[PDB]
Amino acid sequence: DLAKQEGNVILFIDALHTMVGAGMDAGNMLKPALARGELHCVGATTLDEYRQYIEKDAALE
Amino acid sequence: QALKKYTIDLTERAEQGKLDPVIGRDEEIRRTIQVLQRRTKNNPVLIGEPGVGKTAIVEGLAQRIINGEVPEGLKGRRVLALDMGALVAGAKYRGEFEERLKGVLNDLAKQEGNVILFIDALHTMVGAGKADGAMDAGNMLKPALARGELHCVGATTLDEYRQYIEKDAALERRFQKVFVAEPSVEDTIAILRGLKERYELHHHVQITDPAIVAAATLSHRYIADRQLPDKAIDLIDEAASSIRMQIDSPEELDRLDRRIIQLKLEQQALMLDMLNEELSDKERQYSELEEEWKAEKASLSGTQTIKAELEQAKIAIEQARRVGDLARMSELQYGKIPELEKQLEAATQLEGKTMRLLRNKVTDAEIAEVLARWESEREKLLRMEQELHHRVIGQNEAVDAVSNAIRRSRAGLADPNRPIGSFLFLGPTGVGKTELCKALANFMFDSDEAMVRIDMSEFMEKHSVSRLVGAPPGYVGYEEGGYLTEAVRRRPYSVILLDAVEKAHPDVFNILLQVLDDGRLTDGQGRTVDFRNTVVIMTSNLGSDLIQERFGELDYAHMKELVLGVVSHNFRPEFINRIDEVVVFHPLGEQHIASIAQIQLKRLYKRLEERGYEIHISDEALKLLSENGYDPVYGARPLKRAIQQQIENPLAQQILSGELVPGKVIRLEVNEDRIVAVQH
Amino acid sequence: QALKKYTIDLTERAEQGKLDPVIGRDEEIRRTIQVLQRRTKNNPVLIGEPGVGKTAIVEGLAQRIINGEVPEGLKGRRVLALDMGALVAGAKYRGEFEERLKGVLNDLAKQEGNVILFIDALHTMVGAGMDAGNMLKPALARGELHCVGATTLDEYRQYIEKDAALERRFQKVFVAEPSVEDTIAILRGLKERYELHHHVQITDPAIVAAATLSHRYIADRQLPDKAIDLIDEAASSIRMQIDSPEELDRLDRRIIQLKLEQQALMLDMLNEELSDKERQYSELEEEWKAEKASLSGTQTIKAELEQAKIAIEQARRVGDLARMSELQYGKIPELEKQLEAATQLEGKTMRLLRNKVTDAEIAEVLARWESEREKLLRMEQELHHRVIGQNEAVDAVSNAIRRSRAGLADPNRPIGSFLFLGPTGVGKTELCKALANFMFDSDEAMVRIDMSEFMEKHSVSRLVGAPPGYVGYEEGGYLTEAVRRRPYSVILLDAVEKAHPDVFNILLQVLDDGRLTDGQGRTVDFRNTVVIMTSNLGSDLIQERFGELDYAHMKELVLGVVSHNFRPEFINRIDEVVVFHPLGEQHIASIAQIQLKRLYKRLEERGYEIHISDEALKLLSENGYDPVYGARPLKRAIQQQIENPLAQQILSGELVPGKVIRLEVNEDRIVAVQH
Amino acid sequence: AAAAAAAAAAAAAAAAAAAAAAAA
Ligand SMILES: Nc1ncnc2c1ncn2[C@@H]1O[C@H](COP(=O)(O)OP(=O)(O)OP(O)(O)=S)[C@@H](O)[C@H]1O
Ligand SMILES: Nc1ncnc2c1ncn2[C@@H]1O[C@H](COP(=O)(O)OP(=O)(O)OP(O)(O)=S)[C@@H](O)[C@H]1O
Ligand SMILES: Nc1ncnc2c1ncn2[C@@H]1O[C@H](COP(=O)(O)OP(=O)(O)O)[C@@H](O)[C@H]1O
Repeated sequence: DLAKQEGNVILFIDALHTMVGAGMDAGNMLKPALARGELHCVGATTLDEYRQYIEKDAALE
Repeated sequence: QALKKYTIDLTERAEQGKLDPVIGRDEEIRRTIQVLQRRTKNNPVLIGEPGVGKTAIVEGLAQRIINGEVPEGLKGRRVLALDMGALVAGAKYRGEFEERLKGVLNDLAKQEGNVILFIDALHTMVGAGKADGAMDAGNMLKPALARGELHCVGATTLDEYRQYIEKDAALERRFQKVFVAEPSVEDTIAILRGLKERYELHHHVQITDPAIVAAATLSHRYIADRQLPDKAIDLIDEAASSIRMQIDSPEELDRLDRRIIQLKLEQQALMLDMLNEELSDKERQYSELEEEWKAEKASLSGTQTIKAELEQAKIAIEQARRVGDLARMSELQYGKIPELEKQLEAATQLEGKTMRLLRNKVTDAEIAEVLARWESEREKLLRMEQELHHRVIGQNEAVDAVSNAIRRSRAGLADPNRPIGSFLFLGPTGVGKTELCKALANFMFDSDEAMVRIDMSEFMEKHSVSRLVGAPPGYVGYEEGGYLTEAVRRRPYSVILLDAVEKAHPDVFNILLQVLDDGRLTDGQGRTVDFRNTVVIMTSNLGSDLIQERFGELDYAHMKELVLGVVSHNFRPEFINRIDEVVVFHPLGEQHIASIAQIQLKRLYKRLEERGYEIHISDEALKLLSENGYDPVYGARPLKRAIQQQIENPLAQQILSGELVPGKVIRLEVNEDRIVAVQH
Repeated sequence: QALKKYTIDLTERAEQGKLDPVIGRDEEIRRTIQVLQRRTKNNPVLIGEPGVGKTAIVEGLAQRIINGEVPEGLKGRRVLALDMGALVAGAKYRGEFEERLKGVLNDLAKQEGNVILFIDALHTMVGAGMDAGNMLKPALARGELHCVGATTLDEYRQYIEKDAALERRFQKVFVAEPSVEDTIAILRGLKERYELHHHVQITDPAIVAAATLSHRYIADRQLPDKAIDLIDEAASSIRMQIDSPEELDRLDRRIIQLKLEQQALMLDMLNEELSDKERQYSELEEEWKAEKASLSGTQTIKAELEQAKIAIEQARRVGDLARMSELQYGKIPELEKQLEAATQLEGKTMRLLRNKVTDAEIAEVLARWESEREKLLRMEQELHHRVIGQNEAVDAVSNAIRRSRAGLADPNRPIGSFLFLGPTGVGKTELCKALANFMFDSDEAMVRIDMSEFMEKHSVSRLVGAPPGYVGYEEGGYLTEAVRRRPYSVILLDAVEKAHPDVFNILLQVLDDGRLTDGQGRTVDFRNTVVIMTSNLGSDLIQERFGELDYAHMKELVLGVVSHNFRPEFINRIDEVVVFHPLGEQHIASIAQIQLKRLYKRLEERGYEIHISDEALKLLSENGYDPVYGARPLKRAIQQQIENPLAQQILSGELVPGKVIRLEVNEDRIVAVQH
Repeated sequence: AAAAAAAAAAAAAAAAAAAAAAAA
């Protein structure tokens, strides 16, 4: 559905680690749309997850 | 096919031109291909820094393949990229992601080294692919290490390679430390010049090449983490989107629109008027500016479309160079290139006629705006000389002497192998010495905590160099680093005070002479840190008895010469002659005392404003504070405690007494030996 | 089937010839076979630094099993290798490592005493989470497993002396380091494999030269591995240089540019010039194709030579009679002689080029990643490239260096043993710097020791090394780290006369042994370094008596002075005490001129064209000159009296880069001009 | 359908040491 909306909807999901895993589950499923540019989302985090769960995966840099 | 499932063919994207043209690095790619067609140790890995076109090195190799700029053994080969989470899209069971992976391995067996895959972050693929009742890519492709169906390339950082790769034997002896160096300023500029037009296409703007080189300059000067061309890319593209926002503005439109809707509200209420006519004038003005805005938008629209047409013509003539059509080459070149360039510049000068509200050429000023949202020599000189007088009061001889020293420092036409600061500051205590160090930090190093306070008074003992510098352990200041050298290893951009050099030792002068000659300095741990970005300051009190005595009715130069002779009595003159300048701090007599006591009175007034009080001081009270506060030996410290006692004890004594009312002029009248606050 | 999941049939690989025909080491292989046919404790470990090819030793054992050189307990076995990191890395929870480990043991018992196991990183298996050694404890003990270790001696003494079951459920087999000549024969065995892979040929004198330089200019990597890397990367570089070409690119860009120019012009002349350049490009292209066809034929006949060798080895295993003599006496000499015909043919035809990798390519690979003796023939000239005067000391030092690298005296005695005297500032330390520079590497890539300081027992405990359980321990003495991190440098001893005489005992142990025992129990050798001791005892004796007095008798006079000072045992072990006389006023003026040279170099680094009066140079040389200290007061005085008024005038906005800046005299000082 | 099974989750902590000089 987000693909169908075609740039009209702008996503915002903070606490981005939860998108990294949400109980394979979410990071491995969304990370295609992340590393394809179809997603136009906005992140928001504490500096702790920016050191831990963001700069470690330089595949998301 | 499993190759069609979750693999990213870089050769296909470059054949489609989807990858960006990578410029330079030919030694790196050459040595990479040296590592490629080896018999053993056959998988390279790009050791570098996060963000440095390591991915682009792989894609530029694929571009050299599509261009045929490779040896024949690499011709016909396939550069693919395998994604992890693409394979982990629809598979969580007992052996289905791993089944996909092994089928990809069987397709590698189908091609037999024809496909040369790339997967970066080998250490991540080894030490993070956790699976339940299932495997990773690391230990399933560790067979392909010792099966030869894997000529793959890697990319990592200097540390994680050493963590998770160098420790294994097989993951050692299949892999090569293909180091990648930090690129230069100008090569980065050249890549920017090559990829400028792609951004001008995407962001509908124009880019100034002086702005390119100045962006590279301020990025290499200021931006710490980001790297090349990463910070250059981000500055250029963020400024491009900024100017794009400025395209989708204006502001006087909003001024006039709020004005016309406000006067429309007023005239709708008044239904004398005159506001029909005022509204008609402002609506005509608004419509004129609106049509001007739409005309400028149409001008930039046609300009950017024909720019994209020019780049598509470049793409088409490159396709003609790959394919080999005959009339298409000369036709596309001699027709399409000069006419579209000259009418693009005709549209450019048409805009430069009509760009009233808008811009498209990203200037260096725009880059400075981005960076402030994110010149040097004479401005630093003049503002330094100005900022000397503010915090530190007086000492104008020392002001000018240290100004000369900073001038000869930032000239750099002295010995550059000497460190920046070499200073002996003579005088009594109190006198702004630490304040001078902090002001020097405040403007040269532009902050407060760019300093390391160490006195040499604690270092009369024989173990000065050990605790100070770094030692063979058994001590305390080893796991801390040390006192001085390892705090410069913490703070390479700092100012060094050395108080009480009269309390010295032979392992004080000698370490300092290695500083004076070198800057780089031998610790115990064996890792010298340079001092040529830092300032070294000493102070003493040896001839300061004479400074307290005979500053009155004597000059500055002959006093400095006589006290330098006194230091030559105390020290060895070969020690004290590598210093830039030894200066003298006079005793601060009256007005310096009045000023600094006034500073403390004003911050006291500030804190009682935070309470809500308004206090004025008598100047006779200031005179008694000048008498009670200054001593010939110490200075500011009896002034501090005298202010403390003779002000704050009756003051808070009466405020807590509930005697004083907020909002009165609380005049600090004098007692016989005290200060009385009155309520009027 | 975890064997399919975790192990590698090396017998399959060498059975398919995938592996190295590993050469030598037969005593150690035999002792491993001794261990592998015991009743209990059936596990050898391999102790050696990584890169000595312990893996390859097991590989060659497997090739011998392929040959069947083994006694009657090993015929039919299957050698399989295994990592621990393949097992540790899947430990999410409790009990996931260990299901894998027990399933491994179930496959091992399942094959019923037929599989020989290999495991490297034994010290890894110590720590995984009890974790690993205790599950393998019964099969290591009860003969139902034939584990083979591979680790390093430090990790042995760190890890394997802890668990006793980890000790005696293994057995030591020492692994040694391969020699120079054995490396040569190894690479001779490895030459044909490389020449098959990289499609080219190899100069075998360049191979032995690569061995020489691999021992020479490499410290970390060792054999076989470093020469493997050198020859592989050089062969790859040559293969890239062959598989390109540059003049073809120049000619192709030239002809397409002149083609576009002639297409624009349609006086001409450019059809003719284009046809000439196209003809030359076609000649170069046809030469390139002829070279590539010649190398293609050479590589095919080389690969057929290797296949004939593999076939005659298969005949040695199987036992065909006429096939042996046929393949040998026919196929080997004729294919080698026409391979040498191809060698001389490609020596003729590769022009634009070579395939036989020479030692200059080795120098490229090495210095990237040879006039030493002849520079030592002109070493006195090298030392007087930078330091003027004191010719005799230069000569004697060059004599010592020639004796050193010529190797006449005791090699267990150190290279340089020299006490230096006279007044400083003339460039003794400058001599030390340039000596280490043109001798070995660099000016300040050395060690300086302030022996003015050390006057007592605790001072000796400092510079020697504190005994353990005391103050100054964990980074040795002042000396010991300084030399152990610097395997090839020069030791400097300033103010030897200020020391307490007990440090001379440490100096005597240096001069005899060269290995010196610190407080940290490890000897740091000095035999590959130079000790320089310096002093100033007979300074005024020379200053008063240099005038028309010789080198030898004045040396003997101040030597007698040192005999009044120092130990007779100490002056016994001295090679030579040079004089270090004060040179002259003009030579110290010339040293000041060289300081002006590096000064003008730094001004040109700023970018100024500045000249000087020679009278201004004389005033400079007379500013800070003193016989009592040397040129260093002259150095700092000239440096101050230049850097202050000149950069004062520069920051006064007077000097422009690109003007005639003559440093003219003042009445006592120097002014710069702008013309 | 299945259930999210509970885990085991082995964890670990470490130690420093301390070495001590003598004055004399
Ligand atoms: N000329 C001056 N201008 C401003 N404040 C001054 C001046 N002379 C002395 N002071 C003040 O005197 C007080 C004494 O405090 P300190 O700064 O610690 O003493 P002093 O400046 O540092 O000399 P030392 O180096 O500490 S002995 C401080 O509040 C100084 O700012
Ligand atoms: N007898 C030998 N004949 C030929 N080459 C040998 C011999 N012994 C060792 N080598 C070489 O030594 C190289 C070292 O490779 P490795 O086997 O990985 O090193 P290692 O000695 O096993 O130590 P590690 O832990 O494996 S790096 C091999 O590639 C061999 O070619
Ligand atoms: N000279 C260059 N040519 C092409 N691209 C470059 C160049 N320099 C930097 N880049 C860009 O920098 C980006 C970061 O690449 P890289 O450094 O591999 O990422 P990371 O450091 O995260 O691994 C790449 O996308 C690349 O396009």
